[PDB]
Amino acid sequence: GAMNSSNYAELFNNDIKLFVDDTNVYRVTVHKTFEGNVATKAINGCIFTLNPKTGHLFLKIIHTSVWAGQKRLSQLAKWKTAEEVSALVRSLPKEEQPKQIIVTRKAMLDPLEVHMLDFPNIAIRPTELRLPFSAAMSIDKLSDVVMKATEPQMVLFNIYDDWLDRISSYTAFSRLTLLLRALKTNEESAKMILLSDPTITIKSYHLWPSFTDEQWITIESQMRDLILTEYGRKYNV
Amino acid sequence: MNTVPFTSAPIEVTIGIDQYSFNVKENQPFHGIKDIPIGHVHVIHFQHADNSSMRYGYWFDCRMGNFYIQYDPKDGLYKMMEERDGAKFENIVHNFKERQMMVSYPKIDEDDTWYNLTEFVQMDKIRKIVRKDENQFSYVDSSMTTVQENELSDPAHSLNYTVINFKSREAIRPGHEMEDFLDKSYYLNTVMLQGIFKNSSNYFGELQFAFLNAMFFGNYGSSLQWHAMIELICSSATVPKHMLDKLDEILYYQIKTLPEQYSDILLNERVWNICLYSSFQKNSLHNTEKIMENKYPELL
Ligand SMILES: CN(CCO)Cc1cc(N)ccc1Cl
Ligand SMILES: CN(CCO)Cc1cc(N)ccc1Cl
Repeated sequence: GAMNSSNYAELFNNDIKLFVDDTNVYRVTVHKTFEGNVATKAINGCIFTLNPKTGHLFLKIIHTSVWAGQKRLSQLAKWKTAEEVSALVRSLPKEEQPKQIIVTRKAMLDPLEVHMLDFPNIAIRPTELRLPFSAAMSIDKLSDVVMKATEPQMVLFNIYDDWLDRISSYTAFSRLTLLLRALKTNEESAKMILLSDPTITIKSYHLWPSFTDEQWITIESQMRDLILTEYGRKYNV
Repeated sequence: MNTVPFTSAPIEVTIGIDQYSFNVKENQPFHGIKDIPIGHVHVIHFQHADNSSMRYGYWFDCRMGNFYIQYDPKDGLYKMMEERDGAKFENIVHNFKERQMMVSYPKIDEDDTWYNLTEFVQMDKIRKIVRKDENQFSYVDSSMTTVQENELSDPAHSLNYTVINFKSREAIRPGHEMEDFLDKSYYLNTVMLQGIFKNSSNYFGELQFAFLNAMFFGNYGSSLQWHAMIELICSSATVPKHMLDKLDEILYYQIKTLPEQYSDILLNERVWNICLYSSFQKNSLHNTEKIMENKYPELL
């Protein structure tokens, strides 16, 4: 059934699973036309497909050309997501295919189930968690590859960099969700926190800075303060 | 006109014949039902006074044999049987008519209700849904499950309705996943109508039969089947015009006939609201929508 607080640790067991997030697949800017009407312009998107145990991010870039001449794009976007996830699973060797796919929004369940009819043994599951994966486009290097794409394209990032050399996947996922939650609540402040110290750099093959264990504890503390803060600034507490 | 003789009525029972029904007291001198209209299937059904658990009954067509009811005190139910000795059957029927021990099938002349509920229902197709080929009549009861319910346990006592499943490889063509799921015309017209049922009459007959088993026996899997067959049509953008008009008539008489007090259990809010107000055919079921809105506006 649904993934929630009570079965959180299942994410880190040895059964292959993927999170799919479709919130950045169909993206638009809304603008005024010369006649003073409103129109949308699509911009490139991405499917966020994440193995929470290993940190594998299969980032499928959704080029604006896929929307050309299509109607009902928000509904198409869910089916396009499901089509690309199904294609990804089919591309993987049997022993790498997921046993479960957890979708972050319930509207993906039917599109994905229908596209995965060939895989009756892969469980398609919703979740009661409010995961912050929409903020993946606040990671500079992910946003950059998406916006620069001129064609459909799959890119692979370890979203945990080298963290698993030093910490568990449970802890790595908690750090990731904390960073993403912070970037979603206040991107500028979050990014200030991550980058204020010029001596701590981001390796060419990484997404996040090369913090020591001690510096991560400090970073993590600053991100929790931010999230608590914004929560007062928002609710006046 | 035809007759179904009843050996006797040893236990108190409510007897139904089609949409009619009457109360027979324990050992009351009840010997059957006469003046049954030839040309239609019929159903004779029972609810014991002592155990309203298990409504049960028999689908039959009087052209296919001489049938009678006789209580079995070992199995504890009224059983339909065929008498092959036609002389012995006319004789028994004539004696019971002379002694006026039979109730008359009480069809009002103006009234086409039963016809309209059974227009496409054919005993040959019933016998394929209800497998028991040594009898010419078909037993159904409240508890019998469908082949699809058994996939989700005694196969011999099952209702072998046509499996409809919208999230199935049968329903969904590779490469048209979104198209076929949102517009089920392929599944209706090619898979089901051309492929399995062969024509819309056989489709409507199974739909009507599922409704009638739902209503007369509270058979839950029959209700599931009836709603699924409605939904498949309503969820198809391309339906022959004649089928839409006939569907509206079929559903109209079903909704008309349903007991007001059973609407809460036999009517699926989601399917009806979807079919009447969201589906492709939301504007094509004028009679059904009018009677639904005037009779069960709560449901909507
Ligand atoms: C780093 N490698 C890729 C190198 O091309 C492992 C990997 C595989 C998938 N499928 C996704 C992400 C990663 Cl990070
Ligand atoms: C009561 N009748 C007459 C018995 O004398 C039993 C019966 C036997 C056959 N064979 C057919 C119908 C009936 Cl209803």
